[PDB]
Amino acid sequence: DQRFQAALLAVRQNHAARVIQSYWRGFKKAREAAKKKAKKLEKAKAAKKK
Amino acid sequence: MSKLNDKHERVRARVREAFILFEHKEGSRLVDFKDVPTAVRACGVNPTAVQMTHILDQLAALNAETDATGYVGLENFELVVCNFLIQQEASLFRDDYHTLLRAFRAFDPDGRGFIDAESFKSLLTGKGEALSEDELAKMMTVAADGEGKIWYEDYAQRLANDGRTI
Repeated sequence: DQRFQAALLAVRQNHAARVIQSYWRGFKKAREAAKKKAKKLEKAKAAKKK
Repeated sequence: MSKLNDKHERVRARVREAFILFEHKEGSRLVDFKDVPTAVRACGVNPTAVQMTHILDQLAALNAETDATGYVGLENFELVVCNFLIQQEASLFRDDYHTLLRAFRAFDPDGRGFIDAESFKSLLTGKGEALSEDELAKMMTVAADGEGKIWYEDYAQRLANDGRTI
């Protein structure tokens, strides 16, 4: 009984881990893209002010 | 039919904007292959490494018919990413907050409302698509508070609020 319950818990935890890893990768890449866009906008504003 | 056409138009516009954000040169209509996974993820989805591999292979196969300059054309990138985004949105309505809440509850059988940072990192090290130590450190710095507890509800809300304007 304990082995069956542990196997089910391990399977669901593996699925959740894959989902969370994918979502964290997406979040990190989105944050990097947002920072890159913010830096480019600041550069454009600085160039326009001259 | 009009609603579905507007859906296609929105998907194409968002993919085009993400491609423009990652163009190697302004107006060149090209994106570096190493930046293709990042551009696809910035196109508004959070797919797994398997889907990264699938999309990269599809774009490489499409580019094989053309000159192998190492850059992905705007047309091919838009087609592949728009098709993948349509597949994702049609197969599942992106209830990302609730999906992440269920995934985090899978790690909290007792329903304590929080997950230990060290135990969660140890589980993620050997479960699923294994991440790097730098990725884990950045994740725990972003999420874990001063007491080392990860409030998964707030963390999932922050993850789902990653600047994705729907």
